[PDB]
Amino acid sequence: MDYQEYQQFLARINTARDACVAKDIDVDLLMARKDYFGRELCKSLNIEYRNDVPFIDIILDIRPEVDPLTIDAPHITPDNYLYINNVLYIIDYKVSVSNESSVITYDKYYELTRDISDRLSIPIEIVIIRIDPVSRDLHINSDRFKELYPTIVVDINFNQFFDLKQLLYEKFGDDEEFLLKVAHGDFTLTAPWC
Repeated sequence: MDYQEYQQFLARINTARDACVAKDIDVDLLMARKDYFGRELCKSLNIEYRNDVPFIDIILDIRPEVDPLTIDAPHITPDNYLYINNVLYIIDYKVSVSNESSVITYDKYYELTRDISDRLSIPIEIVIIRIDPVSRDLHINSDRFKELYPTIVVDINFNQFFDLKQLLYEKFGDDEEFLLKVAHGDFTLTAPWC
């Protein structure tokens, strides 16, 4: 965390009169909780910090001798990557308390990446790192990634984030439109006109 980000978030919550701004604060807080997790985990993973790096850039980095025009561009935007022993991990970061999104993202990545994996004839994998905000547990599905990194410890906390989220939710607790917005994703749709 940081003092300046705390100050600007507090000011944004106080400024909020509508529900669109409240939903924007909610989603930007949640992405901040994701960026902080990714930053700290990378700090502790001995790896470079990436953030939604394009897949074509990953292919260019691992093997720059290939033509970057014959390569198809998949819709995937991998969060981080890692190449070792002609083995490629598509690193992701999730702060979800359930595997409900984790498995969805893993299956989407598999579907979108197996074709390119087989056209280059090189072993690539997908790694999902799920952390519970309430308890800092690390969940990894990739067996080989677990073998690669069996000893990782994290020293983070989610007290500032929890407090700010609750302060926003108690400021807008009585609002119906805000609750209807936060019940779903970032594409906000107001109550029906009929």
